[PDB]
Amino acid sequence: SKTFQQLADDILEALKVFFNPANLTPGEPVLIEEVKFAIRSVGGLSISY
Amino acid sequence: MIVDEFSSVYECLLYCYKMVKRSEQLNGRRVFPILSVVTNNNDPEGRRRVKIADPLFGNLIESNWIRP
Amino acid sequence: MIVDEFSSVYECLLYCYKMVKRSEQLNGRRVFPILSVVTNNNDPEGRRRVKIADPLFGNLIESNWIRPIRVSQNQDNPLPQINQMVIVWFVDGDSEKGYYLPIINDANPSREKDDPVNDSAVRIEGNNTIRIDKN
Amino acid sequence: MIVDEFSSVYECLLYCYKMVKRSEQLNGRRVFPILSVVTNNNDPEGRRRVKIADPLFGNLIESNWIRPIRVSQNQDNPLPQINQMVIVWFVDGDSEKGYYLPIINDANPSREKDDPVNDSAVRIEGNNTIRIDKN
Amino acid sequence: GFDSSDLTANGERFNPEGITAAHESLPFGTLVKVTWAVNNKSVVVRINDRGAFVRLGRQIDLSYGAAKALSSPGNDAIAAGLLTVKLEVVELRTPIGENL
Amino acid sequence: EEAKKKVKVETVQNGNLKKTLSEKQLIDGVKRVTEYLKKNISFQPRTIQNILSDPKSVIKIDKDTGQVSLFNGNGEFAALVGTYNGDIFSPS
Amino acid sequence: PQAIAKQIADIINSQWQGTLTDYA
Amino acid sequence: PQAIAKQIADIINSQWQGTLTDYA
Amino acid sequence: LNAPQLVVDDYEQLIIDSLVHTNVVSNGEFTDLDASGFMRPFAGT
Amino acid sequence: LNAPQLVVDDYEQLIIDSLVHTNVVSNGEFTDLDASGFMRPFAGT
Amino acid sequence: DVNGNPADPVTISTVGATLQPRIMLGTRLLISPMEVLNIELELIALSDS
Amino acid sequence: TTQEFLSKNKTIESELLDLLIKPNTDDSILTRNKQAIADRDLFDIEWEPGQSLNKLATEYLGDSFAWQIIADANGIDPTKEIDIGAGLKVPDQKALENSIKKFIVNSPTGKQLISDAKQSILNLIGVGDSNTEFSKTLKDCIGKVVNFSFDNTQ
Amino acid sequence: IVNSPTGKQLISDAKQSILNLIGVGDSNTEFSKTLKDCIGKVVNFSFD
Amino acid sequence: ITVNAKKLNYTISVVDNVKSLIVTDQAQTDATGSSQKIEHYGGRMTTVVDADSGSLIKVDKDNKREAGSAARTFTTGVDVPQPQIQKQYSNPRPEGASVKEFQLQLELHTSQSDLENLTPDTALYIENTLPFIVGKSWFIESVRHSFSEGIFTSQVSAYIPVAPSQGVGKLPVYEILSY
Amino acid sequence: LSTDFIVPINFQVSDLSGTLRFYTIGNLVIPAGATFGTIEAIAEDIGEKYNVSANFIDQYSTPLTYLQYVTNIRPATNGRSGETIDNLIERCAQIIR
Amino acid sequence: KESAKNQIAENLEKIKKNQKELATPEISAKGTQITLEVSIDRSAIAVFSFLHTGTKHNAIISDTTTFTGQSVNWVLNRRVKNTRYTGVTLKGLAATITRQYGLDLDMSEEGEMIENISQVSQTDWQFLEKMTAIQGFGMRTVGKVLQIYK
Amino acid sequence: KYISTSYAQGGIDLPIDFLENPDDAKDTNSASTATEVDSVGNGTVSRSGV
Repeated sequence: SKTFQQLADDILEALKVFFNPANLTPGEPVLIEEVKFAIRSVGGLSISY
Repeated sequence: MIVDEFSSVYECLLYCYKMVKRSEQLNGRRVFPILSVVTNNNDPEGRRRVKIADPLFGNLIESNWIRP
Repeated sequence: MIVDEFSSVYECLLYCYKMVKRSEQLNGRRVFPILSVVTNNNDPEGRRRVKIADPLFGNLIESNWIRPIRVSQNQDNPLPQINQMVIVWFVDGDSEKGYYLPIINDANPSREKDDPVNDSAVRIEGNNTIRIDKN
Repeated sequence: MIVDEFSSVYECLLYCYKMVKRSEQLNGRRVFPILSVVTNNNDPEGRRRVKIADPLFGNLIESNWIRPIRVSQNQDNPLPQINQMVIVWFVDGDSEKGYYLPIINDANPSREKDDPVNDSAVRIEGNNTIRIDKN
Repeated sequence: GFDSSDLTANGERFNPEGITAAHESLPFGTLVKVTWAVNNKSVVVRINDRGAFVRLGRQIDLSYGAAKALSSPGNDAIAAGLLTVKLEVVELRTPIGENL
Repeated sequence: EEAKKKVKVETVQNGNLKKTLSEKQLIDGVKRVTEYLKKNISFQPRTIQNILSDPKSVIKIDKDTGQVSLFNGNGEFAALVGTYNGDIFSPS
Repeated sequence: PQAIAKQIADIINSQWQGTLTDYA
Repeated sequence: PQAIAKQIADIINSQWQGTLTDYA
Repeated sequence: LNAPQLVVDDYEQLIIDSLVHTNVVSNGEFTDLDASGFMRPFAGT
Repeated sequence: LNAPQLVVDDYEQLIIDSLVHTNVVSNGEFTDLDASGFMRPFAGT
Repeated sequence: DVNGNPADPVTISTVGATLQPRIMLGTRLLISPMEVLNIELELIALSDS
Repeated sequence: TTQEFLSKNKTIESELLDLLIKPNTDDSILTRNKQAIADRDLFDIEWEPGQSLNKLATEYLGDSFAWQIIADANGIDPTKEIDIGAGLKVPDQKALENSIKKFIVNSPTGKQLISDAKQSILNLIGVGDSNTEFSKTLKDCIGKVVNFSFDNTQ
Repeated sequence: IVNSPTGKQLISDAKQSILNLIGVGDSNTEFSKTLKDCIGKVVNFSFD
Repeated sequence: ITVNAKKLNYTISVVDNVKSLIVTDQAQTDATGSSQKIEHYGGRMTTVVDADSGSLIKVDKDNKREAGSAARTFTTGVDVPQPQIQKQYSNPRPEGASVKEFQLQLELHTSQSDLENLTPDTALYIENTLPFIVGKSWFIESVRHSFSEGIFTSQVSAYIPVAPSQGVGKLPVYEILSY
Repeated sequence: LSTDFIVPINFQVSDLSGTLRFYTIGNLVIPAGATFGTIEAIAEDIGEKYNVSANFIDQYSTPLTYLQYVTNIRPATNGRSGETIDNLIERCAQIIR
Repeated sequence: KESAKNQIAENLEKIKKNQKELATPEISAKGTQITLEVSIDRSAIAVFSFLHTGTKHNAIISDTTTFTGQSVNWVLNRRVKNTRYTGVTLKGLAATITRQYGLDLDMSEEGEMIENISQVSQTDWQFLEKMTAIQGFGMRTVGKVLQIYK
Repeated sequence: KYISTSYAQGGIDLPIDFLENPDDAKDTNSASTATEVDSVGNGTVSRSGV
């Protein structure tokens, strides 16, 4: 449903939003499930690994 | 446009109105080349420029640097 | 026509009517000489003409061929190089009849001299050929 | 004066009556440089002046003596020959004050060069005299 | 692997049968006369590509058609992989005639 | 005076509606459009469901003509679904 | 009003033809 | 008629003098 | 943000708009818009 | 292509043209076009 | 193709993509470029001037 | 070489030509009479002995050939017999669309008919238009063709 | 008078009821203001 | 010449002591007006050539408005460039407060306050009139006070402006003498 | 060139005579360093008189900087002044079946 | 001089670029169309089209608003241009100029082929006027279409 | 109606893309594909450009 370039741009933008220091609490562990959810919230893809 | 001998005053004026633009642009300009006397040829910048005494200012004031 | 202080609206209008003709002729002409950058100097006709980028057209459109001026008849001096600045006159104010002469700029700097006024410094980047029929 | 769209007939007439002075001055003048053919180059006064056949007078009437232009002060380069074309400027636009410079035509063609841009080709049909006071 | 699908540095599709060459430093559109010393035959090529292999002392790389244009009866340019050639620059000109 | 004149004139049915949609009417129109699209997703063209699956895709309702359109994440025009006037949404 | 506005053009126009003819 | 043509001409003349001395 | 205005700015405008809406609903049939019409008393009240 | 129009745009024009035709056919001898003329009732009918 | 030559494989693929949702399920669609036979004509004729 | 293709379900390329049949109602013989006039401009009259559409057109409308206007008002065949005491709707002359032919008297062809003056050479909607997509919104609401000002002047 | 980077503007102030009553029918406001608020007809909506 | 330069403001009303109000608007065009008028507009020599390097620099934003759809083949300027005045900075952009977007002719009965407070240094505010005139500062172009008999008459011409390294490289060798 | 070059949309080209005139479909962007590239053009008017052979269009009216030459690498085709009635009938019937 | 030449060349490349002003946002109903349908005896209606360009209004008592509109040639005479044309006929030049504004061209005669000419500080209407006058042609405007005739 | 005018802003009132048309594509740039090469064999090969 999206081109590879569009998917990559969307995922990169979503991750840059996720890893904003305003959206991160210092000293708190990064949860891989949360990262995968942030990636999937882009849409148009299915995470394998 | 072509303003003939069968034209009205308003059109005579309008023709002048549109065609006087070039004359307006000529105001405060120098239309023709001039003849002048070189008074200074020592250019501090080494750009081979000279200063002149143009008849317009009657040698009362000095001019700008003039390039070769 | 001495249009003095005591004048009617019609006398002033007549003065304007009889006088705007030179300015009308000036419309669509080039009154003053211009400064331009040489962009092409390969003249296929062998007439030593160059193409310029005049500021009027903002380097958007290419101009016409512009013919050289010499001080002597049988002198063929070196042409301006690409990106060098020249001064251009327009015969009869026509944009298509242009005649150029190079000036001292920075792409065209001044040569080193002991006396900048009296000394003559000349450099030729190609061959130099002088022929003298008499002594 | 900013004579904008909301302007009265009298404001427009006043604007025309003030900006037409340059056009009045240009009347009976010579605004642009001209191209002319040299018809006489024997100057009795020894001032290296030439006579031209300018297109304005259609070769009916002879013109006034036209004074030369040189690049440096103490060079007296060869004069244009008869029937050669020159470019003429008129100082203050006066037809009686003309100054010329040779151009490249066919009566004055281009000299043969290996590279037309950098090489210099010069021919003198008379004597060549160069005197240098310093080294 | 150089076929009509490749793009030359000129931005044009590569024509192997054309009289073209890739030069290390010449501007595109420059016309270079290449003279083969074996048969003293010269062909003018148009520099359009820039060349992929650099090697050593390799100023020019002719196309297949340009190399074929150098062949003469009894001398096949394609037969010899490397050609010892002379390179010159040519330009459109007006012929020099008698002064008139 | 203008309202009854505009009522007398038959509506164009291809341009501006006689009644311009208000904000609450726009909310109700987006509700109806979303309902229809969620009901008819399987019959939607491949192009339409491709953009509908995008979380950054927007619908755009014309306030004066009632036209509803689909725009993808890039903001370029993708497709048109129908028209919403004051009361009913008509798919196209 | 418009009749006289026009009559005025006719006048001004003819007055300015008079000036054209009045001058060398 | 001619009386008023002249009056109008004179009005125009004085109106123009107004403008001449109205502008800096 | 700025608080929304709660009252309607123009109520006769609301009545006229409700009457134009009757025509929209009826697709060019309910054209009556004066007080003598059937819908105007209800809409105004 | 576009559908032809079956009706005539102006039938009075048709009557007039039939009367100019009464003149053309007779070589400028039939020049009466008013209702009192002979052929106008026939052409109008 | 539209130019009168045997089809460009890009046009072949476009045709296949266009016709894929329109063929009967289970059947196979094969697409290959056409062939051209050259015709050489020789005419001997009498004219009426 | 021949490419193999198997049955798909929904492609973008098929949706480029999925459109093939259009049920439009554009000018045609069956769409001439799109607009019908309500009772606000019709008179309900009874059919009496000695009545004809010619008399109704002459009496009410004043033009003998205007009878078609009456016929389209009722959708009846004039050649079929109308019963006596049957209600006909005669349009009134005061509230009617004028049937005056529109022309451009100065055209490259000299004179030509126009039906709307909007699909003609007088439209002027695209003249001097700087696309922008902001001028388009102002075209839609008010039809602003040219701007009035172009100066930067800040 | 209110000051703005554009320029001075005369501004009416009253209780909002009187403001609505005076501007009833939108007679006081200039047509440019009305056209300004309808310039953005196409309104971005979100889809779920 | 700024959009906010009239320090004191004076407000009049149409219902009182006003005899005639004519408001006009026009579309900008380079066909009419003077060369200075089109210079104040977008027309200007954006492209100029410096007489030293010859880099052919640009001094202002182009402005190709209502000129055509090409915008890449023409320049929309004048032939004569503006005279540059500053040492290094370019000539300032047209103020825009000298540009008229509306013209107002106000002929009205003169009063004392209409005599002292009606000067071209004040900002005019006309009330009880058309909505686009109400609430806007009108710049007075000129005021005229005529007196033909006991009556005093005033003519006001006003308008609205559309307006908002470690060191040098090389130096000659010096000699330093401790003293 | 050191920068990307743009031949603008609606760029007029013609043959030697200047009677047949074509206009470019869109903007043509020649990338930096590249010199010679391509774009589609459409005739000024309909008609079969605009179907011309290759290498027939070589003039452009507006002299653009750094632009040297233009040509057509294809013979212009599909210039038509209206299709036949029979072809329209076939097209209509095919829609039905 | 070798570095200065490179600097000049790169500045010449950089100056040719899209660096113009954006479109002015002006919300108004001013510049609309002025259509006129006029008849004298109700036998036929003559239709004309103009573009609104000015307005006048007297507020005091007498309620009078005067609208003014002009032909589409006013669009061609709005902005002063500087451009050059080479190797184009009169019809081709007129066609390009009209396409720049979305106008239609009506010109049966092709006209002569202009080989080299420059438009120096002239509006498109003025340049077209000069080109048509020098070739013995004249222009006329009806609605949207401009026609050039001998 | 026909004299009143209002002016919006480039970014404050509208998106900037509302005031530009797609036909006039902005001048982009890219790495030059014509960089002269030194086949001498002493140092890097790219000479022109950046």
